[PDB]
Amino acid sequence: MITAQAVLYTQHGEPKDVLFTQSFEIDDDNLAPNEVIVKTLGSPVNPSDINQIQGVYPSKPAKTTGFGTTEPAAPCGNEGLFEVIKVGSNVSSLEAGDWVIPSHVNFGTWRTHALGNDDDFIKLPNPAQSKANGKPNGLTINQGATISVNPLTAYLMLTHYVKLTPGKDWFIQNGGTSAVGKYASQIGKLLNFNSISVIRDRPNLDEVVASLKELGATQVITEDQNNSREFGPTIKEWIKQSGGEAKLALNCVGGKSSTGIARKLNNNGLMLTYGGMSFQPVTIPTSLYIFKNFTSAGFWVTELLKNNKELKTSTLNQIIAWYEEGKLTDAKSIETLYDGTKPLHELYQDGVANSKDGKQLITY
Amino acid sequence: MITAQAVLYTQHGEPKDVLFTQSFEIDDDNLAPNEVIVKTLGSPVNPSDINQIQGVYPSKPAKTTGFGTTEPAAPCGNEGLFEVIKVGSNVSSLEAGDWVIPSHVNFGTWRTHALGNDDDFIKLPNPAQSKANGKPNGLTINQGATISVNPLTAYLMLTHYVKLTPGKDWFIQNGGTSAVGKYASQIGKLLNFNSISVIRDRPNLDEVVASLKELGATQVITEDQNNSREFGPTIKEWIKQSGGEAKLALNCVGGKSSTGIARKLNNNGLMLTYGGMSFQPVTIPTSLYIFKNFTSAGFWVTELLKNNKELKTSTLNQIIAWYEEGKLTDAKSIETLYDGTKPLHELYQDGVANSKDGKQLITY
Amino acid sequence: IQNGGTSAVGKYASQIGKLLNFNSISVIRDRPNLDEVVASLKELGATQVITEDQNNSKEFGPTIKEWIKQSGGEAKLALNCVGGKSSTGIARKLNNNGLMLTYGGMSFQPVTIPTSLYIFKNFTSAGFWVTELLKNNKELKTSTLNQIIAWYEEGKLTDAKSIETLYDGTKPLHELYQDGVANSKDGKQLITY
Ligand SMILES: *O([C]1[C]([O])[C]([C]OP([O])(=O)OP(=O)([O-])O[C][C]2O[C]([N+]3=[C][C]=[C]C(C([N])=O)=[C]3)[C]([O])[C]2[O])O[C]1N1[C]=NC2=C1N=[C]N=C2[N])P([O])([O])=O
Repeated sequence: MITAQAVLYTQHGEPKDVLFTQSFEIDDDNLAPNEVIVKTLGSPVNPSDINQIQGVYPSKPAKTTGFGTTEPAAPCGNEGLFEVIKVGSNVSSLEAGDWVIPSHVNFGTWRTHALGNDDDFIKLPNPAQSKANGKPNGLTINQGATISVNPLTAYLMLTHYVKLTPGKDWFIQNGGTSAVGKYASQIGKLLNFNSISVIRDRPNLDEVVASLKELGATQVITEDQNNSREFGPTIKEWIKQSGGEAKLALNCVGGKSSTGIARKLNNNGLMLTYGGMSFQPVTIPTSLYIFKNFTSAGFWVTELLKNNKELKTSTLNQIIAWYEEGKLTDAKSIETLYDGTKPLHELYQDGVANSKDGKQLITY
Repeated sequence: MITAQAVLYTQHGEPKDVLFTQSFEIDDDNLAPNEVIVKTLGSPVNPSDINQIQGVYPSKPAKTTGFGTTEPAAPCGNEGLFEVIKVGSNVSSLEAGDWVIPSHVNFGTWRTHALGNDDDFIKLPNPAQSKANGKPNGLTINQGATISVNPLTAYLMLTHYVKLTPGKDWFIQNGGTSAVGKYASQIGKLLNFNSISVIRDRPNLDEVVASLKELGATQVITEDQNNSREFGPTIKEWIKQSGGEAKLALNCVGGKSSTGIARKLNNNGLMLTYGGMSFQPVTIPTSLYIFKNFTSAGFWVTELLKNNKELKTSTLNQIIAWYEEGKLTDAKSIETLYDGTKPLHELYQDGVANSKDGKQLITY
Repeated sequence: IQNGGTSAVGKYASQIGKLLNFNSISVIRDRPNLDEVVASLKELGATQVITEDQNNSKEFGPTIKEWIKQSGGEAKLALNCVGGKSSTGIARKLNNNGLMLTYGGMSFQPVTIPTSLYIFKNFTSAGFWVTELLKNNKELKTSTLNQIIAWYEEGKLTDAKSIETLYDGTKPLHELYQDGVANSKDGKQLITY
């Protein structure tokens, strides 16, 4: 028998208040024929995971007593990389040593182990398999553990809604230092799209601007520049020189930031709102709608891919291939290793509290 | 020779500051084969006419010296009703005595007369012609003078964008007592669409609600009710119990009002913004975009119909038909008759200053 | 509680309710002249008038419960002449051990009652047909008439006020009736002689 740990809550609220660790038992002897046991290698903290715990995210796992609690409790985390440790006698899709992610949301990835079927998982090539299949690179644990939400989100927003002419057209995005922002910049570079990333000013501004330009942002501006009527004509010059148009805006901030990036689009522009990193609503001047034919819409990768498994597979395959080819790198995570001395839920609580420092990955 | 008067400006600014009256001559003995002289019967003051004079509306007539001014001058007003007084030899589409409106914007309707081409005008049936054609009603001067902006606006937003299932689906609009609002309620009754009108509270709320329901609003709520957490579920019930969905929001207010109506839509809703209440941007919760697949877009009748004579025709013909059949009613305008004892531009200046009293129609 | 609140019966029930000092809720369809219809029904003795939208509303349910608690009483009886959703809504408003009487049926709609009401609330749903009830019950018929009569012109009950047309030889008798049938929507038609 394996003794596992899961991060659970019995009631919605802030992670600092409601999370605890539950020890539970998994039977790793005498597997059913289709069953698969996996050990976690790592799982990140994404905003969606936190919103799920807070109760403001309408897709969530059921509260159950299945982890051996008396009160119904929900697990946490939708994304993660797991190593297959044992498979049942009718399992050929997976074997010991294989890398997998969950095939569906609401799996509960903030935990040490899981028992499911082979259809609960999607296989990723492990480094040994990538090299054997003649690839110059294999995935890292961070790359595998964060492959499923943010890279697909960036890829689909940039490709699935409006067609940007390679070598000419632009997108503009706020939250430029976000993991999603960093994938968008790289995917923009790979597809030959011009882009403007908007970021908050900070003391190490120059270092950040350089990182983002290296990733693929054509220009990086601050939110102060975004707000600036004086600066607008400079952006117009860039776009005019390119021969192209700013056709797409990606908004994960809301408020004034959403106003600023919308104003920078050419007529007939599209904005996709995929997040709201301050509680501020999407705010658009009436004149953009009426006089510039602006359109504002939403994006939600979970809903988009629900009955679109071909689209999911195709997108994921492209990200894997790019990683194997050395053409894509990961939005880097701050890693915290679980080793048994500090309760698992506290690692995640610290991760939630240190969100501002950057993407957090709990490792195992 | 005809002595005529036109309200002009040589520089953009406030109507109270920049309008003047110019006398000019039209040669009625020298018509080119396709030319037409008309005499104004009436023309309204609309916000867009004012914004045009102000220089903040991106559609405007050219400034020329063609009215006999030293400096280039623009005419004023975009809609109005005229009577044909003479036509050239190749004109078969119009006859002396006919009623017409401008076929395009930027014609200049704040004046006593105009020379144009026959394709500068669109024929409306005069009262005599309507009665001779067997119809129960001829159009009033106010109905013809105001037919081209607000009725077409309401009709097109309701039919041109999302298909509302007759007998089941809903639209919701703010600015419920506006000209467009009241047309939309009537069109909703005529087409069998359910609707919610949002209006400002007033002492005679009982009378206004009854008036709007008679016009065709299914439900009328105040802006306080639109904002109310307590009231929200009552609206969701109206829609749910009907078996239809709230698919379309019409927004002319912005701000909190726009937030409130957006929240009342079902999933996959569409908002059209066609106006704003001064400086109040369109404000939409991020959550509606992400989780409810909301879309917000704009509506500008001027741009929609600019190169779509077919759609303009078809729409106008239906509104004319409804007026002839007594199925559509206009809001009464405050009429000021030009008789030459007071300069024409001052009539329009007073109408601008008195806009809060109600729709201003200058008559001739 | 009753639906078809503007019906002739509805209007008498509101009055008789007031005379007997029974509290009542009349349900009516919404209309542009709601305020005027509501006033007229309350003048006749409806304690409360609601729309069918309100009848449909889970949100509004507790407001009705407050009315009933405040009076130290219970809603024991529902009168249904509409059917469908409307019959569902008025049934739900009864306290435990309620009775619905169905005496009419506006257009196609069956009497539709949640299972839970029958099982958990001891609800009973029955019919009413004045003819059948009074076929062999003249003692009950006359006793009821005696009270209506006494209230009449003790000045305590108001009739529904008919549009009369005299058979005075101006037109044939059947044409008088034919017109009142064609003119049913204006109100109750009485041919006098
Ligand atoms: O500015 C902040 C960061 O740029 C950014 C957050 O970065 P992150 O790496 O921690 O978060 P990500 O995992 O990339 O994604 C965060 C947002 O995107 C939404 N999202 C992601 C994927 C899929 C969906 C979807 N709809 O399919 C949605 C998610 O909900 C998040 O909203 O935020 C910036 N930030 C933080 N506070 C801010 C702000 N910008 C402006 N104003 C305020 N207050 P930094 O680098 O710290 O300065």
